This record gives sequence, C-alpha cells and structure tokens, in this order.
Amino acid sequence: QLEWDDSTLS
Amino acid sequence: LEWDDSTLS
Amino acid sequence: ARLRTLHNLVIQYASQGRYEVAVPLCKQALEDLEKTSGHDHPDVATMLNILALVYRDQNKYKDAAHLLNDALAIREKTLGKDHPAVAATLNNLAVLYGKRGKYKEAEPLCKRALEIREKVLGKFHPDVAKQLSNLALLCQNQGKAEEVEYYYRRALEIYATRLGPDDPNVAKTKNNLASCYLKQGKYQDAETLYKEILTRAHEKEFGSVNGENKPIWMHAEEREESDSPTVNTTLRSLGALYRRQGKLEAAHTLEDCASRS
Amino acid sequence: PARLRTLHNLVIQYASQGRYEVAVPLCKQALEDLEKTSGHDHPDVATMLNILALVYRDQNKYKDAAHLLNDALAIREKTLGKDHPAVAATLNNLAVLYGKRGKYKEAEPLCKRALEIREKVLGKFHPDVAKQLSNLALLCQNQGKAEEVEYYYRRALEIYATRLGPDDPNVAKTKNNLASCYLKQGKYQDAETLYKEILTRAHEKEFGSVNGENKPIWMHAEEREESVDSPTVNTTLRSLGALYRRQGKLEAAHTLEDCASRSR
Repeated sequence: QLEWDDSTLS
Repeated sequence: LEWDDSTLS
Repeated sequence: ARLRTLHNLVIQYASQGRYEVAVPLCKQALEDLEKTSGHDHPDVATMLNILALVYRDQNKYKDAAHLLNDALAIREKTLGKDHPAVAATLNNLAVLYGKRGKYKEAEPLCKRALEIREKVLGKFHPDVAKQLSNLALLCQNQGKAEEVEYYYRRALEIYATRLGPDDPNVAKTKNNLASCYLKQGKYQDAETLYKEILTRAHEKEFGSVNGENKPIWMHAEEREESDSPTVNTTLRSLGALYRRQGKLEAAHTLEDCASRS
Repeated sequence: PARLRTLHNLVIQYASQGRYEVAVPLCKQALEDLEKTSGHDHPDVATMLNILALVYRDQNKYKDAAHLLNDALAIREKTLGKDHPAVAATLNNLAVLYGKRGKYKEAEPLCKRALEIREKVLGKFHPDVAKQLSNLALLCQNQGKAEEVEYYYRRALEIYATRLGPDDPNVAKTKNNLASCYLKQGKYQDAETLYKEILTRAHEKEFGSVNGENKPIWMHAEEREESVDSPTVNTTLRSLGALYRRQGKLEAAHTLEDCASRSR
C-alpha cells in the first residue's frame, strides 16, 4: 500500500 | 480513622 | 514549570476514575524529576505520595505503605524532622498501617506526628485535636480503654472550647467518648454526655429550654414516672442506656423519635 | 499557555510510544480546552485531530479517520494557508487512507496537489518530492495507468540516485518497482538491463570494481549459457531469473535461482 507521512507529530 | 491530605494538596 | 501541570493532571485523572491513565503520567513525571533532582526532593516526595494514594484505592496496601515510608525518608531529609509535611505523612502512613491491622505499629507514628503537630501549632490547636481523635481509635482497637478516654477527653478540651458549641466535630467526639464510657462501666457519665448532645441539638432546633419547651429526654424520663444522624445515633444510644436503667418508657419514646427521623 | 502546551506534547509523546489508550483522553481533553480559548480554528487543534485519526487508522475505523483528517485539513488550510508543508503532509496522509479504502481515483488529486505543494516548498529535485512521486506511482499502478507508473517512478529515480547514494536501498526499491512496471509494458530488455544494474550495485560494494576475475553473478551465468544477503536483491535474482526463462537462457535462470536459494 501507500506510505504514511509522519512529520505532523515527528 | 481520618486521612490527612495536605501532602499533595 | 514542568511539575506544575503534570502534578495537577495525575490528580485530575485519578479523581475521574482514570487510574490506569493517571499512573503512567505520574510514573514518567517521576523519572523526569529524578533526572534533574534525583530521589532527594520535596516534589518527588509529593508525587510519590500521590502514587501511593492510588495504590491505597487499589488495595495494594503494603506497596503503598512502603512507598510512603520512602516518601517520608525523602521528606525528613529535605524538609527536616518536625515539619508539618512530615507530620501529615506520618498521619497518612499510620492510617495504612492501622487498616492493615498493624495497630501497635501505627501508634508510634501517630504519637510522633501528634508531637510534631503540637510543636508547630500549639497544645490546644484543632489539628492536634484531630490527631488525638485519630490516635484514640488506634488505642481503641488495641483495647487500651483508659487511653481512649484520655485522648478523646483531651480532644474535647481542644474542640468545643476553640469551636462552636453546635459543631458536628464536637458531637462526633462526644459520641465516641460516651461509647468509651459505656465500655468502661461509666454509665451515668455516658448518659450525661448523651443528654448534653441532645441538649446541644434541641437548642439549635428551638430556643433554649423553658417550662414547656423541654427536651426529648426530659419528656420521656418524666413520662416514666407517671434529623441529624449523629444525633439519631444518640437517641438510640441513650435509648439503650434507659434499657439498662429499666426506664423503658424513656427507651420507647427515644426509639420512636429516632424512628420518626 | 503551559496548561495546554505541555499536554499537547504529551499526546504526541504517548501516541508515538504506543500507549494509545493513555493518549486518547489527553487528546480529547486538550481538544475541549483548546476550543474554549481559541475555538475550532487552530494549528494545534489540527495537529491533535491528526493524532486522533492516526489512532482511528490502526483501529480500522477508516471512514472516520478520513473524515477527521478532512476536517483537520480544512482547519490547516485556513490557519497555515494553502501550499503549506503541513497541508501537504496532511494531503499525503489522507490519500493513503483514501487509497486503502479503494478510492484510488479520489486519492490521486490529493496526491497530485500534495506533490505540487512539496515541489513549491522544497524544489523540483528534492528527496521528499521523490518519496511523494513514489507514493503517487502506486496510486496509478492500481488504476492501471501503466505509462504514468513508468513516468513517476522514472522521475523518482532521477531525484533518488543522483541526490542519494547509488547503492542506496531506496534507489534499489525504485529500480525494482520500475523494472516490474517495464515487465508489464513489454519493455523486457529495459527491465532486464535494470535488474542487471541492481545486481551490479550490490556486487561492487561487496567486492570492488569488477575485473575478468571479479565477474558478476549474471555475467557468469549468461556466459555459462554459451559453453545475495539482501531481500530486495534476492527478488532481483528471481525476477531476472524469470526474464532468462523468457530469454531461453535456462542455465542462467537456474544459476540465478540457485544463488537466490543459497541466500535463504
């Protein structure tokens, strides 16, 4: 599947 | 017996 | 700045019933405090006390007790011996010890605590009275009958005088002390005490006794010849004393008045 | 305000840790305290909402998570503004949820806009833009837009290997996907050449600039015809092994398959 972008918390 | 909460408050 | 809010949150959440939510907040806050100050600090003691109070509700009693022992060890070095915080802690960790059944172990803690309280505040201070009241129960379970009397008797000399006559604390003490007299065989003393209680109540209800305005007991003890819970207990308790005195009509009417409440 | 400021952090601090149950009430309360002072509109409300929906993703409450992030982006766009990195990140995120639900055509515009925001903020040849192109290439793979897949992965590689290291695993990942997209298209020799490249990048780091004696794994087999610890490179041995099965080079497919067998 597609990849998540966590910079919103990280 | 009665408690004495002033240790946290 | 750091502690200021977490300290509030653990409590906010523990109160809510969110025990599981509260304990880790406290737990991490502890490790964040120990990084900077280590074990030795008054807030660490405070936070620990908060933790152990969670452990009390959980009925993890020995853990709670141990935790407060550690907390007291920190509190004594930091705040110093003969401190009010130290006293409060000794009072607290004595209730846990008493509840555990370690009545003789709670007695020195309480005795020291009362001595700290007396030093900080004064011989005839209300908190000292509260402490004496606490100590009187630790001595009640032990079966030190006379000690119970002395401690509750001292409690009353610091309560009713400092307090309002119409106080519930005073009534609480006068109800306990009068039971301690019932045990001893000081029957008329307890009887007189219960009469005092009733008289304190009748007066707030209606102005002071006059020819027809007479109290409930006086009505019944005279009939013999021819709303408060603490005062309902009194109606019943004196009702038993009249059962002991053979004054049945008095016990009948007292019991009836208690039933009507 | 400290009250909120530290709490808000605690939320992140715990959701990341895996203590989701601990995080959710902190989040919930922070929300009610955030809205009292500043209201619905705030970057922190958005951040917090994103955290909440990230819990809802794991729980497989997908439509709720999606809706929540829509609301969060609606807040993020007004506060932070359109063409913001936060806005881009959110668009990337709420497109993965849309893709996972099967709304592949609905996720494509989100992703396309996000990539356009990323390019504006960073640059045409930035690695995050490449990560986004890679993300976008899968949204088009499921759609069956074969050519677009090629274009996007091809553009991705022009931002990866040049900016990044040649031996890099991201680069190998892309070269493995793109070479599959070529297998589908009928660009067989292109994919073959790609797989050879992949093998060579690993082979040289293990040994050194190849000589007659240092010869690679494929060159050995393709020559035998006449007379690897990595998973991404094992897949390659197998994948090129199939191309030799089509190429009629059986000995080659065998030696490749054997080498792959020896790695497991």
